[PDB]
Amino acid sequence: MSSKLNETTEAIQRELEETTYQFKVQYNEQPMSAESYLAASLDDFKHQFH
Amino acid sequence: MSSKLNETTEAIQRELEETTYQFKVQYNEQPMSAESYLAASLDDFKHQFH
Amino acid sequence: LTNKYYCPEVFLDAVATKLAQTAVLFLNVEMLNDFYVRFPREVEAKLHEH
Repeated sequence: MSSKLNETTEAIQRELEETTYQFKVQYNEQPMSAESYLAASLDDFKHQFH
Repeated sequence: MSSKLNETTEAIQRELEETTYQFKVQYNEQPMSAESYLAASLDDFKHQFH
Repeated sequence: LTNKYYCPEVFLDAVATKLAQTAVLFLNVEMLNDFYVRFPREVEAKLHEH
């Protein structure tokens, strides 16, 4: 485990970078949460209803 | 106390009638809470922002 | 324009209009749009916690 530990640490830092890169190119880093989506769709609907 | 108990119980029933009746005519017996007003003016504010 | 160095004012104003126009494109997408999506959310939480 410990021997693999450092090479694993480096690969992990990389896959964290690439995960960031697609989070940048396809989503523009827009953070999302379940309660947020729910709050906004609710409000678009309550606008509609207004 | 036991003697006055009667006229005081009548008069209490009277002042509960009058308040109740005012609650029917001035507020239609409409349920209200602080939160409800706050929610409703909040949504108005949201429509304007929109 | 070939004597730019003799006329600093018209050159610097040229630079200022250009920078202003392409910075307005990035600004509109990034800051403005993010404000339109994140403002309702923060209103609702902040009014709750108050």
